[PDB]
Amino acid sequence: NIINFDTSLPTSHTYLGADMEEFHGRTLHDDDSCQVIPVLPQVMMILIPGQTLPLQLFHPQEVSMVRNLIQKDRTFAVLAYSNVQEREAQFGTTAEIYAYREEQDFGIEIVKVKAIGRQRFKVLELRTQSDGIQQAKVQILPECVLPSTMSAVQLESLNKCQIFPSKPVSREDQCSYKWWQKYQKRKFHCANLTSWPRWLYSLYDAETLMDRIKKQLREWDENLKDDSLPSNPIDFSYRVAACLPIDDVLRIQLLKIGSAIQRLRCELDIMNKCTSLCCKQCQETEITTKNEIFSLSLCGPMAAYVNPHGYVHETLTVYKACNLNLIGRPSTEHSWFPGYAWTVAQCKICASHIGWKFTATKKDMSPQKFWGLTRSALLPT
Amino acid sequence: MSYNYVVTAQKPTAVNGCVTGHFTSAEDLNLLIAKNTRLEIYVVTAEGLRPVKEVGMYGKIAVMELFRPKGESKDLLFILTAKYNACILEYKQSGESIDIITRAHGNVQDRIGRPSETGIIGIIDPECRMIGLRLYDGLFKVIPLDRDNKELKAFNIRLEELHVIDVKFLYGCQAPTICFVYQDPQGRHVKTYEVSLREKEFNKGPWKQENVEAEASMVIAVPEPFGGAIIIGQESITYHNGDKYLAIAPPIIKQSTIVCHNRVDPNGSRYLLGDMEGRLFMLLLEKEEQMDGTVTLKDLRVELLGETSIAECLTYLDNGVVFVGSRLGDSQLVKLNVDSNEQGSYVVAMETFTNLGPIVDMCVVDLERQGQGQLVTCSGAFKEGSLRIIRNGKLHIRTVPLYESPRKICYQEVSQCFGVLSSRIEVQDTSGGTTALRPSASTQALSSSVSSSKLFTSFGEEVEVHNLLIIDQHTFEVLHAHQFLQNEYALSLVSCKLGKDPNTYFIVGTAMVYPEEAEPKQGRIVVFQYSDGKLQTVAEKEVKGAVYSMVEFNGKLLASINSTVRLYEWTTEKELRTECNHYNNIMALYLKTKGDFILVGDLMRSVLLLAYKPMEGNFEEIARDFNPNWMSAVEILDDDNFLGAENAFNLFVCQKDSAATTDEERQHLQEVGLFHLGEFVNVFCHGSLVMQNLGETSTPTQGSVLFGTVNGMIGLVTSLSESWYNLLLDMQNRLNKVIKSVGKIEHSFWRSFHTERKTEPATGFIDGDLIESFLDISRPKMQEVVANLQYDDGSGMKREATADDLIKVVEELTRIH
Ligand SMILES: Nc1cccc2c1C(=O)N([C@H]1CCC(=O)NC1=O)C2=O
Ligand SMILES: [Zn+2]
Repeated sequence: NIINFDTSLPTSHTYLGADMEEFHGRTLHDDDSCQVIPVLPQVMMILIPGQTLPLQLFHPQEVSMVRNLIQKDRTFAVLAYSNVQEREAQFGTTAEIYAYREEQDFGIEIVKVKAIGRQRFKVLELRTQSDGIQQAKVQILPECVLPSTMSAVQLESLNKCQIFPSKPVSREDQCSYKWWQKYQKRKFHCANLTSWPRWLYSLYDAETLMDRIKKQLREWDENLKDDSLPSNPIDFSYRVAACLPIDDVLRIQLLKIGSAIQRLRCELDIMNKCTSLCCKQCQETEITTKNEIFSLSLCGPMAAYVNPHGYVHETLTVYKACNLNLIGRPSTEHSWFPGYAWTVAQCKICASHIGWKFTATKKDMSPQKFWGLTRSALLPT
Repeated sequence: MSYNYVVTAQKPTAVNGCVTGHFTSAEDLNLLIAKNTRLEIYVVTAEGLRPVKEVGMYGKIAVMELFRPKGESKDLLFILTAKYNACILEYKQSGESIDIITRAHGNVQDRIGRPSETGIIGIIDPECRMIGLRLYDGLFKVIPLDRDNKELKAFNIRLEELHVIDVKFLYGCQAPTICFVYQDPQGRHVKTYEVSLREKEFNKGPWKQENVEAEASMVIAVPEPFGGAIIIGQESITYHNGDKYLAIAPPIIKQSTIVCHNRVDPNGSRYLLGDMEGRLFMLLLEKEEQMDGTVTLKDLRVELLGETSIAECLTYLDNGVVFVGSRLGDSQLVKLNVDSNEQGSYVVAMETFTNLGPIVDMCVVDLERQGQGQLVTCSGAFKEGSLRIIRNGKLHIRTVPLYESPRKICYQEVSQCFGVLSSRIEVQDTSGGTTALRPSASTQALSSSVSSSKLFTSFGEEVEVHNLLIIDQHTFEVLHAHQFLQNEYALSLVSCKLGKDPNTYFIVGTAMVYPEEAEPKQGRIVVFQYSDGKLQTVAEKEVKGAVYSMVEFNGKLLASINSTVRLYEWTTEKELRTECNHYNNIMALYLKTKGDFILVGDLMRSVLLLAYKPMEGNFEEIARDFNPNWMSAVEILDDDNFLGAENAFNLFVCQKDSAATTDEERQHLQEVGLFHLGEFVNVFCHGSLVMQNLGETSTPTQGSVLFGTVNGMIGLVTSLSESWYNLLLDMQNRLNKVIKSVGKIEHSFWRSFHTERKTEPATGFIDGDLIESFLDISRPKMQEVVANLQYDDGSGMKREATADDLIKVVEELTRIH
């Protein structure tokens, strides 16, 4: 099922605004060194690079910093806070501004800005400024890319038999199990010179790991092959890491890794060894059905969404969610999705403010089969 | 703070390129063999090959083609190094001190750009108008060649296609022409460009792009008067000339594809083709057509000649003698007699040059009466694997062929027999069985056995069947051949005694592999016990994972199942028992131990250290080191320093600083020494080739670690005293201003730490070859070598330092190998 809804509008966040002032992206950094960057407070979320984030700011100090940044380099630091609060952070990710809008209307501060992370860095000490926008020293962490594992011992003879033909058709049986055997037998042909077999080198390759991740993802949900999954291992790893339902400590551990292959192996291990989900205070929940989780968006099952009253909020698009209670009529005055009506779905035991059931609005839609969860009270077990 | 000393004992013998041309003189015919860091110039005669020179460059040879610019009497030589140290060498006989002067030198690498995935390609215009290269994707580098060009300035030219398979210049054209095949989603095509030097840009090719077979790999340029290029694929050998087009699909070359070639005639009427399986094809061109003075092809028949060593680079010498240069086997010199035909084979062996590599695993054994030591290696691969014995008393090397690839080795003494694993190729016949291909050493043993345990396709596909051989140390004949179950893969092998038991047990760790699943799920540890010429399975334990490497602890057995390091205790009931576990974040591949220190590595450089506290009985984690690189082999030099190899043929030494006053610094491993060895290291093992006499005061060297390499050279890395390192560093930094290397490549470059992302100067390592080369330098230059060395540190200085004292110093370091 595809429930006949375009999944590119929830990524653009139409509800936030319409007449956006687009900012063209050109920005990089020192490339393995250090810099200094303003930090926006009142935000607590680890931002994997490539993940979109919308922001809503009300106090004068941060909006003044926003205008100053707009008339400057477009970058601000979001420190990945640990479990302990009160500036107990060591790693942060920079954020880039690609769209801005005032929409002052009544007017207190009122800013309509969406941001995406670009790079990773570490903080030595958190310098404090009395203005309100603390600035920190920052060592731009490296992005280490590794060459092919077979390039060290490669023969000068069979150098030419290393560019394989493209995949046969796409996403078909007997065109992958048959083709991957030939791929492994031909690409890693010089594995006999070293003291290790071919499959061991296959465990530390880039293409095979990405194919396995893609197969697992399509086993989860109906993904249209190359539905905005970049062929580059870096961006693919970042996107898949962003779209997984994992705790914050494991996410910061993934952020710690600086190499694509190690990150992919660790992520594969994590989502292979993670099956169950919990309701924080509650002992257990029906959300354990990790297999039955589709993605009603182009960014994945998870994305960053904002509320009209403050802090950014997290979501999880699950097909069915039991152990929940529904309160309030279905309303869509401020909906995270254009053609959906949101209903505040509370819990059944702990009664936490987690869950949002979406009902039918049109004919070719999903009638009363949609939910949005919260990682604040959701933890893998 | 490492003070290590790396020296080369047996010079590398692998071959990665051979060309012929009138190099030494216009009348002689030379066979320049490019091995690796060394270059050898031979002279062909009626009897065979007569060596002339052994010249060693400061780099790895990657491109070597001979060209003859106008106005030259003898052919020059063009050599490109992996580190892009381009140079043009010219041979010159000066009396009897034959030296190779350097015509030009200069780096050609670009500041930014990923190296091509296919690899470096070197091509030269037949008219010697320019020199071509392909170093980075989409950048076909061109180096103009002129008498005034003594710096090798290169200008990039943009290639319209990124994935380029093979590019080689064409013959018989007024303007320079290239003919290359590229990869596109719509398929593979052959397209040509007319490179112009004046415009420094491409042009329109003589003949348009033509579709080719989906497995086009290698391109041969046919010389005059035919013209055009021959595109050889997995199934067909084609020919393109624009209007003309010939293609044939013989079934003989169907089994394996062709990877190497070399012309045999000035007009290219016949050709040579080699493949991985190891058979020498013989392509023929029919030139009987002659319409109006032009010559065109009529037939592309392919005729097989016979089976030789596994080809890496061929060459056709005079009088029908073909140098079948191998890389993973043994080099040969076959004769193409078309009149013998003993049974249908056109090739007969004449000579055999020893080729140690590719070494896979090693052991040091005193096979004589407790005298010297003897590096019993596991050379070869595919059908040419063999056991080599390397003594020190020039190194003498005797071969024991097995016709089967060996993986590891170990030497039990209380049964005076060797234990070597093996892996031979078995073809899947359409009957459910496993029929062999050739008589291998596993099927010709005195006895045999087949493992039978109950604890748990297509006709044409190949399946690997593993064996564990037992070889006597005297006759070197196979005595028994134990064979594991179907789809079982042998990884580890250790010969050690366990617990209080008096016997010596062969232990083999195996991990089942299935095509369906990616990583192994269940493995097996089997404990054999050789006695009275009969292998018996005393014990058998199953593990949910893969057994990657194993060692012994003074009566205990240690194994690394998947990502967990496990300790096994040998009980009195002869059944392995688990004692303690340590779940690691990495997958433990290498286990090297010394005392209570455990050096747990992986394939991604993540060196991790462990210490086994006996009072508590569980592992404790001491040191950490994380850095993304491909670590090849790791060895523990001493109680503190750990040695290993990593990407770009480098050597690194890590040191743990127990003197640090903070816990944050103690839990981290410094990088003290980095070195660019120039070889890929496969295995490390303790021991030395020289008699281990006490020697009263011994020598400045202390300790001994040997390493084997893919190219097959034996090195001896040791430790040094504090002042000796500074003295040797000063001597080495003064030697660079006396000796003149070939190509002018600077020593610090050929030894600088190299990586695709970062390069730093080498420290903590003394090059043993540069120091050992001092004894060959002429006496008058020795005065310039040393003038203020401050020779003694202990008890005097002798500022003058004379000249004879340094000779004694170098000889003491040379005596170790
Ligand atoms: N905590 C509050 C408080 C008031 C209103 C809303 C929320 C909230 O989370 N959303 C979501 C509901 C889900 C949706 O579709 N759009 C929203 O803004 C609201 O409208
Ligand atoms: Zn609850």
